[PDB]
Amino acid sequence: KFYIQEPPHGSPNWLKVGLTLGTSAFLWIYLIKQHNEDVLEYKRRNGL
Amino acid sequence: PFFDVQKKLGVDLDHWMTIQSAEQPHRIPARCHAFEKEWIECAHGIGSIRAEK
Amino acid sequence: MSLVYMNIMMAFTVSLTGLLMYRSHLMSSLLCLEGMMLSLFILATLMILNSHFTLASMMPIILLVFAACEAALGLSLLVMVSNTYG
Amino acid sequence: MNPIILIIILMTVMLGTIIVMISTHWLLIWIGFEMNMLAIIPIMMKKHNPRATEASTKYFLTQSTASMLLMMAIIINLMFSGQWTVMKLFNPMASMLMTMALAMKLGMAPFHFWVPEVTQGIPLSSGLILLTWQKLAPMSVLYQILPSINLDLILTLSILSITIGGWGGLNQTQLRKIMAYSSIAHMGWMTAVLLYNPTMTLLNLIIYIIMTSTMFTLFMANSTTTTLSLSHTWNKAPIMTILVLITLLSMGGLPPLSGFMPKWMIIQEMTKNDSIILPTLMAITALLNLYFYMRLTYSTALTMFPSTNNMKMKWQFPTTKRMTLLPTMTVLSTMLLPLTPILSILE
Amino acid sequence: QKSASSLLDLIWLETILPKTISLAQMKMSTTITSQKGLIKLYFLSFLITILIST
Amino acid sequence: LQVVRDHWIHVLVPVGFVFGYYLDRKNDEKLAAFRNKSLLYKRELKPNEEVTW
Amino acid sequence: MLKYIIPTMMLMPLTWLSKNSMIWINTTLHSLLISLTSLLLLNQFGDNSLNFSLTFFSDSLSTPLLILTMWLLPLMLMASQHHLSKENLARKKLFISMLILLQLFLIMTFTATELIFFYIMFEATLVPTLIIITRWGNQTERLNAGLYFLFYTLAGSLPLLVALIYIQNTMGSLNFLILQYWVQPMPNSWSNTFMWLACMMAFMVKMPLYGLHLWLPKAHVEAPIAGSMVLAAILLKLGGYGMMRITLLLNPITDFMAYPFIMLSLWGMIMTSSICLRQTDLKSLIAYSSVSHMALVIVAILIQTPWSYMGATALMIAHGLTSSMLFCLANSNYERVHSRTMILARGLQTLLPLMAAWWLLASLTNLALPPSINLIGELFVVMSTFSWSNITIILMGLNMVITALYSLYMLITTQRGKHTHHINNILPSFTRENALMSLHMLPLLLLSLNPKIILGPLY
Amino acid sequence: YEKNPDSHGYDKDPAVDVWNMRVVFFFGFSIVLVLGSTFVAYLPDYRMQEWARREAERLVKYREAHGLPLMESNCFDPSKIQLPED
Amino acid sequence: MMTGRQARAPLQFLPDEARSLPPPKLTDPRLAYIGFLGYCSGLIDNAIRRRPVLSAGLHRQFLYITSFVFVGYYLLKRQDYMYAVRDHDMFSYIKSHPEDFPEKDKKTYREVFEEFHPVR
Amino acid sequence: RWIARTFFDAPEKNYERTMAILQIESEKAELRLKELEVRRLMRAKGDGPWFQYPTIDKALIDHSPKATPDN
Repeated sequence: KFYIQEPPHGSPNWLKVGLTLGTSAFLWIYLIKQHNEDVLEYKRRNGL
Repeated sequence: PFFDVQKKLGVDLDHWMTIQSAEQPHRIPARCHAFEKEWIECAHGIGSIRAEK
Repeated sequence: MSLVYMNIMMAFTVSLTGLLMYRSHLMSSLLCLEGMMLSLFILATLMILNSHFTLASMMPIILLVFAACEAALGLSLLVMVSNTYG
Repeated sequence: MNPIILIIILMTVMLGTIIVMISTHWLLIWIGFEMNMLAIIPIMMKKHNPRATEASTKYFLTQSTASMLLMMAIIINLMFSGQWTVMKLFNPMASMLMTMALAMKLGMAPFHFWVPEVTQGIPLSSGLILLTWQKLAPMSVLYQILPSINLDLILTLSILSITIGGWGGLNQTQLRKIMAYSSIAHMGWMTAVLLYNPTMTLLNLIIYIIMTSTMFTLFMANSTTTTLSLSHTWNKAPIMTILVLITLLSMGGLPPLSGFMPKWMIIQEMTKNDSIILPTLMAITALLNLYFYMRLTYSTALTMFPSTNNMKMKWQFPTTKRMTLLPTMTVLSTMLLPLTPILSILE
Repeated sequence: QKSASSLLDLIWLETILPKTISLAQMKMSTTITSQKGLIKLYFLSFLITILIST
Repeated sequence: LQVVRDHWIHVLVPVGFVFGYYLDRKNDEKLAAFRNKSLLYKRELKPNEEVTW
Repeated sequence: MLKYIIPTMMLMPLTWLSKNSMIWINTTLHSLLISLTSLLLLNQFGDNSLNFSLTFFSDSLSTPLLILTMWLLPLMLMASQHHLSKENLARKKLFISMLILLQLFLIMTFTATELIFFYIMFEATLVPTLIIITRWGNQTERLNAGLYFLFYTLAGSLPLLVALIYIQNTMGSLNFLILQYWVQPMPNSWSNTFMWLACMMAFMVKMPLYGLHLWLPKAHVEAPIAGSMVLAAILLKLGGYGMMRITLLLNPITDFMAYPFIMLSLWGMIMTSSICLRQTDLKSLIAYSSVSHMALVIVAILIQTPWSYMGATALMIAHGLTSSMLFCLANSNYERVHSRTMILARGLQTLLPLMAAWWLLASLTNLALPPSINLIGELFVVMSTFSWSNITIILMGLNMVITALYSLYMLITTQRGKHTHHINNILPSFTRENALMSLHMLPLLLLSLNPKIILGPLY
Repeated sequence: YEKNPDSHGYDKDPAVDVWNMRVVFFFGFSIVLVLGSTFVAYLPDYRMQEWARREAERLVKYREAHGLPLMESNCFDPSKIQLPED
Repeated sequence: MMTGRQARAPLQFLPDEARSLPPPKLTDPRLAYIGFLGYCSGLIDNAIRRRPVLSAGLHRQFLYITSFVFVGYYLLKRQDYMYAVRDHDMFSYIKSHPEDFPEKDKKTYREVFEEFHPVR
Repeated sequence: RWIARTFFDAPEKNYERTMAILQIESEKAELRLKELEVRRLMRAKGDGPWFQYPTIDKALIDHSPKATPDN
């Protein structure tokens, strides 16, 4: 089995997955920070 | 979905050749000019719904 | 709308009915289309130059340039169609 | 062909349509149409078989003459009290010729004669780019010029599109043709609502684009020009097929699937106004298109009865054929009905 | 009961007979390029005739 | 208890019922209005109760 | 209600992720555990129909029907195995998944407040069934009787959406609570004609009235036993149910408009009740039986006396368990010898001496035996219809005699008179068969003690 | 025609059957039938009708003891009501 | 419709005015269902590539889900903006026009007459 | 006592809950009829915000002093 070669998707590429998880971190934490700040300024638009 | 970029970016593209009252190359009045001036003066800020009326 | 406008419109519609109601020769189709296109050139010219609306005088020029680079396309497709059969 | 030049063409098609959307001047919009034709003739014909040449011609004639008729209407606008802008046409007649013109630009009832033919002639990718992208410009113009539209015309052209174009496709075993007639039906809807609440028109536009998108993309996955090809793929791999069928039912507007959403909202904002009879007159024909498409759903089963499923055609090697964004649009056209409070995001 | 059942599927067979000869409403197409093109052009000028008075 | 890993398949739907039930109990807070204000039922709030339910 | 919506949705991945050979165990187990809380659902009290959330609520009728559904899944799924018990895992998990999703949309439908949510979830209920019976139905020529079956539904079943949306924008809210209290009389004329006729015939396609009853027999002979217990134990009660609710409006209209349909159901009750006497191929008998009892239901719906509803709903539930079970008998007989034809084999009092008791017991429960819930419902319905017309009892009680005759004829010639002795296959019973039968009858006999659960909203 | 050798025998293929009958007979016969049957056997007064009995008793006793005729019809007092006019 | 409102500042995705509207909470069932929609997305991707699904879905599935939560989030925000300005427009045009929309006093059932055909 | 207190909710809770849902969907229905009235009226009057079809902008009229003869 698989004496032929390593078909490209067969073995992982650890640079790509690193970039993808990069996008996960950047995107997600950016979303959370967006939430917090919009809620904050929303609090400013009104008062206690 | 008609988009307006050219008002957003602040650039004139087709607004110059648009209507007869625009600044001409060396300003020469159009035949019906003044009446363009009054039709657009009347219909300017309104919505073409009651501008008709 | 004067007269000349009436007449040029009748030319326009002669070209258009000639377009739709004859499929025999293709060059004839493409032609009739192009003649109609000419009639549009004439209209825009006569009008614009009737109202002395100067800044818009391009409409004959820039309307006429696409009378060609589109038409040329037309004839190229005509040749590539003819060499299918005949 | 060169792998650059295709980018330097498709870039110009995108550009042209962007100009039809952006410009406030008539002569420009007319130019945008001219560029979408000029640059869309090379996309079709990509492979040099004669079918694409004759079909690309039948596109070129009616499309170009449509453009010219548009110019005629623009000029008649210039005759009657006139200036060059994008706004309500001041002539009832200019509006008439312009509704006919934009009725050729995109397939409609008197003018639909070319669409099935050209859609089967040209290849797959040209099929995608024909039935979706070029369909953005004319609606983007009609949304603008609607105030002067004579109601009776566009209502007519809409209905006759649904009746004729929808009723068609029955004997057709080809795919590209089916996609054409369905395009004409969704046309009949999008243009039906156009005068009442154009928001829904852009809605059925977008949903429709997703629909034909996943459809053709699947036809690239399993390369299939016929239903027989669909069944033979069912015995090659199942999943792509059931995606094709489920997306076809979504193309029929079946209630749980997302294709039912434009029909349903169109029925609201259609029937809160006075006329209730016309929507039903559309929904009948909608059922017609349905049980045709469900004939195409008895194209399949398991413990099948004999389809003559052949051989050689088990394969040990997966295909690498690159499918660009299939999944997002597949789930996005199946699952979307549990959304749409989101409707208003569109406008 | 065979009368009401045979009349029920005979009437539904009159709808599929109306689908059989409704395929004729599809088969009313003569598949001729000199038919739907020029007839859609003439009857299209009859859409501007009906639209001329509509 | 950690040994549920052995039985892990099973615990799912019980957590389902618990989860949905707690979602209804919270939902009542959003539906909460007219708490003492309905005409049939009016109570002077009991010394240990600021809420009927 | 949401506490009942999650656990099945969680019951989906329970199926999908699992070790092979445990799927039936896991699904059955947790599904019965659902049934417990389905039995929790009864708080219903006093006057106001309980309302769980502003989206969907439950009055009485929804509660018995719902309890019947959530009870019916585990028994259904329990029954469907050994119909196959050989396949790739994907077939099994696909099938159980489909039954699940179907149940989900059913719960949506019965609980649904607002009639458009009811309608969307309505056809969304119809699709999974279709996939079930068509994808593998044992497919005699397949008949294509799933698909244009869906056309029998939608053909006239779509325009009720039209009529609805009309009701929407005229009155505003389609919430059922506020559609109540705002309902206003609608005079008899031609517009209200096409409307009333729209909604009515739209649901009347589901519970087959004698005109349309060709719908059921083929679709129900082609159904795998799971799809059968789905179909005739529930999917008719959807039509009759929605009928129950949308008859709220149409107040005077339903008289002059009702009368022809009532006539057709009173005659077709007898006709169908007749044709089901003489047929072969047992699987059809119980089908046309369902057509008969459902005709009786429609008769009960149109005449608006409360008695009519009490007997009606009682007949929905009792006929649900009875018809369902009796189907499952037909199947348990079918695995023994592959026929579907009644007259083929015989005996089974000698052989399978226990399976007798379930044949007998179930047939009697379809014979309208006095303590049985079937006779409670049928009885009150006969009372209502006799109140409406002093004359109609000739037709009603004539249905009593015929229903007696075929209901007790099925009990024989399958089950009695000789062993055909060229068989030599049938393997005695099972524990599973007894489990299924028991799980059917035992509640149907217990309900014959405290029925006030299953009698309708008016009580 | 697969049948079984009927080594013992039950629902499914061997050695899991005992567990199968255990879960279905237990959760099916034990818990829901007996447990549930006790639940809905006596649950709180359903549809309120017991309360209806008590309230009926009290109210009737009052109606006789104070001499008012019970059950006056007229679901709403004509003292407060208005009537349309011809 | 409404293009006169938002054609004053064209191609504003959502305006500086929108921030006075409460944003959707995280756990808002909509965008969560969008996350599920990314889950079935990635599942159908792993069905497309012949790999058995639940494999490779460590990074992929998360990429999908987070992406749809992102996009769907912004979409919901601008939506709630849209209905906000809609309702505002209604009420302003209500108040500014007494004649068009009359306020009538709703008389109680004490004055009502109906037909109400009983059954029998 | 056991059943009622642990598994159910008082006719209180349910009852007033229905009072609240009837509030909600009540005022909704009302305001729906309102918006149908509004949008019904707007096409006739064209007054308010919803229906606006932009005319040509007076921003550029070129007020400048021009060739004298006239206009």
